[PDB]
Amino acid sequence: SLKHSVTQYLEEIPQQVQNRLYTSPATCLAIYRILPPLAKFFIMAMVFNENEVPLLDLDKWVNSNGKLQFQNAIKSMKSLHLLIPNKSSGTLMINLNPTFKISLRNALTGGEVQNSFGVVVEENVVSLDLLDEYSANKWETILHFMVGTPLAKIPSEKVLNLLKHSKLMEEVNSTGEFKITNEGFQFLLQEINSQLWTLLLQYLKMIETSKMDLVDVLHFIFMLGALEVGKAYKIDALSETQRIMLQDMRDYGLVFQKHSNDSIFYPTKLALMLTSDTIPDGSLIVETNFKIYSYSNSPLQIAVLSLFVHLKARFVNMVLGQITRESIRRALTNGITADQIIAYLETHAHPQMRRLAEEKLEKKLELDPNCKEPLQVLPPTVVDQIRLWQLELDRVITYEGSLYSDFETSQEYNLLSKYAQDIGVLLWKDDKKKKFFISKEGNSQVLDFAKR
Amino acid sequence: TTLKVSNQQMLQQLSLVMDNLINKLDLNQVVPNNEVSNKINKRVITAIKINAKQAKHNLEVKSTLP
Amino acid sequence: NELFQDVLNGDGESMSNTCTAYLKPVLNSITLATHKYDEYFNEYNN
Amino acid sequence: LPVNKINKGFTLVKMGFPTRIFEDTPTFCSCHSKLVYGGYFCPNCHSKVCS
Amino acid sequence: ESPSLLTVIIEIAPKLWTTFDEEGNEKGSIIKVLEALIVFLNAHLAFNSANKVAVIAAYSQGIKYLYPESTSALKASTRSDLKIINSDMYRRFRNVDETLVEEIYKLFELEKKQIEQNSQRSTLAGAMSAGLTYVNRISKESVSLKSRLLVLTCGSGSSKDEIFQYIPIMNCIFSATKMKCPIDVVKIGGSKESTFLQQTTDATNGVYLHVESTEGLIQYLATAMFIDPSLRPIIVKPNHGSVDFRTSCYLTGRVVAVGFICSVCLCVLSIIPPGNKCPACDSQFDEHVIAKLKRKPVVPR
Ligand SMILES: [Zn+2]
Ligand SMILES: [Zn+2]
Ligand SMILES: [Zn+2]
Repeated sequence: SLKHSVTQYLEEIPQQVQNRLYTSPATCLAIYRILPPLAKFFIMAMVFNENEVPLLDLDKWVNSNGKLQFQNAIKSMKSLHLLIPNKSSGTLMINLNPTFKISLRNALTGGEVQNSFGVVVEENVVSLDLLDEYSANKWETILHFMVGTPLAKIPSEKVLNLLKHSKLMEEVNSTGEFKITNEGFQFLLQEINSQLWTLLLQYLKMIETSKMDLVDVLHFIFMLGALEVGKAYKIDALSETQRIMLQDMRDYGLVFQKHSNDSIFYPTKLALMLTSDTIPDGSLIVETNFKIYSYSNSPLQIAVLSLFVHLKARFVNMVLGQITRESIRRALTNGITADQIIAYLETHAHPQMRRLAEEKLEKKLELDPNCKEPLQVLPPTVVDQIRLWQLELDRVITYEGSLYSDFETSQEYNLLSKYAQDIGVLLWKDDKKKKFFISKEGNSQVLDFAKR
Repeated sequence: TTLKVSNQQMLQQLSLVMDNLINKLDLNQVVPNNEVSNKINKRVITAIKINAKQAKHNLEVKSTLP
Repeated sequence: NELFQDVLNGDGESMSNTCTAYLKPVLNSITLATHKYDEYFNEYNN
Repeated sequence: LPVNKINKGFTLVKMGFPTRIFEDTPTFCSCHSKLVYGGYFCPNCHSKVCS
Repeated sequence: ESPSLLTVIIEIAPKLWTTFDEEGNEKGSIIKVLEALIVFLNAHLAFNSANKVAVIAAYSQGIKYLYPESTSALKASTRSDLKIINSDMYRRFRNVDETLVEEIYKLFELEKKQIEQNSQRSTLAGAMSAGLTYVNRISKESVSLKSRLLVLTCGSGSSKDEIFQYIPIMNCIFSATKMKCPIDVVKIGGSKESTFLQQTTDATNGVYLHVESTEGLIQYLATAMFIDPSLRPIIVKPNHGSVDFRTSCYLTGRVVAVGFICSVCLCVLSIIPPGNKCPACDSQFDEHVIAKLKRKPVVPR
């Protein structure tokens, strides 16, 4: 989700790169909040004493109710390299990471920070009038390029090849359009904090050149998480990697500058949104006649409903659509599974649907208490129709590969079939018909097995 | 059932607090000197060992008696 | 007391301590009651 | 409920304040005759209670 | 996992801390405990981004909030940027610590203005009630949020146990039990046994901590007081010396054995009151039941 992805990226980082990361207080403070609460409690227990603590003491701290959670915390301790285990006098004692402990203590008590949290220049503008709608406009134009609607403005080529290298946004040049994948609709489905984290981690996996450094991008991302909106910050404490980072995050919408090559930058609400989270707009009404009555005024929700609903009208408050067959066919040719569509409908349903689902489930439990049913917030007829339209695309499935037959002896056929089954490339074998099929990726192995 | 302090010592102590507060409130002095921290940790571990031995275990419970 | 011997020749002190500890609080209760009776008896005698 | 002025049952009640015992060996309670790990020693007769 | 509120009910009294300075070898112990409190609050704010912090200082004339500031001072800020903590730290820590030290400055100046009056009335109980009201406001304003209380009291071997704090603090306990808000107690002083606060932290599922030296207090606070309410059931508590949950008699003041109360005002009497009248509710008692109680039990000859 959100913590699991950044944690996994942190274990993907090597140990020496982690030790180089842990120098500044900002990244240690940000990493400390990713830990489980018992892990955070143990970190704060061990930060203020300069002697190693045995593992038996930390085992004694945890009650018998959540022992496995303690192990999970220890697993996180064994994953981010926050502890050094030491075998001394037959005992397995735990020492805190010295760079991490020094950095976190400098973050808490104050002292040397080497300007890792920025400095205010006391020239600022109000966030709502400029920065809020700047970050909003950047996010809506990039996510409207995400949904594929026509636009009079397109972002820079850097976020374009960000999407080209990504698993989402498959590309064709002979046609002139950019295709959304299943991962694209998954990206639209989740909340904007997880959206920022997926985009930033993929931008992390892109970069390998000497133009910018991995410790610099990590420190700057966690520092942008650590800053506060509404107050500006100045530039020379950042590296050249971090000036071009200011350029790239201004292109993405994380940070505001009035003009290029300026020394004063304004963090946006997305930077504060990066660390943690904090009738609805986009709530829609769906009936048995496949009608869509959506309370949406922003172009984003209308455009993302246009992916799988044939929209018919638009008001300032209403958007009128219909769940037709061809719209769902377009969605499935866009790779969008029906489960994600059903998820998008149920998380954006009207509260009237939710309440009526509770009276319907109350009537069900007073009707048939012997079985329990899920809270069907949507009627099952439209869900069944959506799943049938899902099934009717993949009624017929073609596997590409090669078929081998024409064996005079059954022993050779059985040997070839079991050789294909051992390497996991066979899809069918039949001794009565004396034919077996193998996949495209396994054609060469069977070929040079038969040749040799 | 099973110390008197005058106002002038009171006021001079408060003034000492004032001049110790105004000049430099250095937080890093809270860090112990690797010995009193060890003693405090030892006392806390002994107390929590006592409390965990008492609260390890608390329909009747099962017993080894037939 | 007979229970305090009934386990004593039964399992051989790997088990008598458990029974003794199980029956301790009622034993101190009746001991305190008998002691209070005896000391009021000696008080009214004197 | 508020009591009336005519009621004159203003009576002393003799009670004790028990002490919460902490033992690692379960013992027979005096109220239910079952194994309980904890208990409250009565200040008058040194018997233990559950609740 | 779940964000929390930490409210510190710090009891700052110049007489109590002066007696602690006289008893201890060191001087200016309020600076050390304030430093430990500031680092502990920064640690709690580092524990989670959505965590919140409040401080109530209880002085000899009453109570005063320290964070968040008095809202008129927030609206006026006029410019009062005193350089007490350096400006290069993390900003969310910096705002809280600067507000706290500015309120310490204002409170010490206000009490230095009112040093001529010596008060025999301690305001710890009212400060705890104010902290519990703050816990209510934060709990019902934002929808849920776990909460905790911290009490940094000082006895210094001079202030003994006080009867008038029995009724309020007890009520606070039940309100804490209503909101599942633990009340955590740190006592700095020579009085090893403080009955009422121990009963409070035992009945509210908190932790008691009696220390004798103000130095190294951040080790204590980050070791044992750092039990966030999200992991209270999975952490065994280091509170040693379990409290007996007894009470004190009315006419003698001693700790009570098997004893007598009236059925009118529930005051505890270790002995039968003279005149057959309850000392608190002034109710007349009949001769029959007190003659039954004063009667000796029987024994045969
Ligand atoms: Zn009894
Ligand atoms: Zn019972
Ligand atoms: Zn009375």
